[PDB]
Amino acid sequence: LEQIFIESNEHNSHNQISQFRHAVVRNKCKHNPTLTNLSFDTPVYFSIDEVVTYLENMNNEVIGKLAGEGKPKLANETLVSDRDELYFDAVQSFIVASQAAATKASNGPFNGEFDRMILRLHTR
Amino acid sequence: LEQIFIESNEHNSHNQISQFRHAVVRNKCKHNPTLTNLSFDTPVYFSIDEVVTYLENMNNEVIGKLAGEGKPKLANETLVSDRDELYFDAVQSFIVASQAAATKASNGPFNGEFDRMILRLHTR
Repeated sequence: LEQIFIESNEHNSHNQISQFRHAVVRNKCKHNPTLTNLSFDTPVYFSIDEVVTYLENMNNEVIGKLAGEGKPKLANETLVSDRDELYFDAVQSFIVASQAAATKASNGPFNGEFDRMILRLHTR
Repeated sequence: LEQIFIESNEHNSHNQISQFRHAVVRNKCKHNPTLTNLSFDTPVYFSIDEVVTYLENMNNEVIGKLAGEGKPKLANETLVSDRDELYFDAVQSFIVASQAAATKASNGPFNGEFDRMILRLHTR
């Protein structure tokens, strides 16, 4: 599975491999918790599209730098505890980050670093 | 690359090749930062003059031994975040050593061992 989807010829993969494994391994649990101690390899139902949404939307996430706002900020100034609750479901739109204090925000850790992943994945 | 440039078989191979490869990675990283995990083999654009200059600076390079100053003994005593950013512009002339703490400076183990290679490369 890792092989077909994901190639490391560019060798920029470390973080994407990590969060990939994170997204997949997470996906399974929601479908049922009756099984326990699940892992990456264990085959139980999971979707590839729902996942690939996660890369796109998490790429360009913005988190508040405002005191007491250490959470992804939405276009309507909303904050979310876990990205998967909505990021998996659908892409989200976030305010642009700015240096000024009035608009003090930080981009997601991966903003602008793995869009290519999705481009190649879809050509696949 | 080894065949053309280095000729370790001639003499004193271990350190020559070691520091050579170290230098090549160090000079490669700077040029192209978009990718990661850039091994020695991987093909990327990289300039060789910079390599020779950086390589000469070592034998030229004089390090400050001041307490809390594990960095070069710069005549103007400037502080640089990265060793390499100072070397790429040109070859620097760090103040010569003296026993006195005010003028104190230090050599290195590699300094004075690469006498022949600078000329051999600059010629080839």
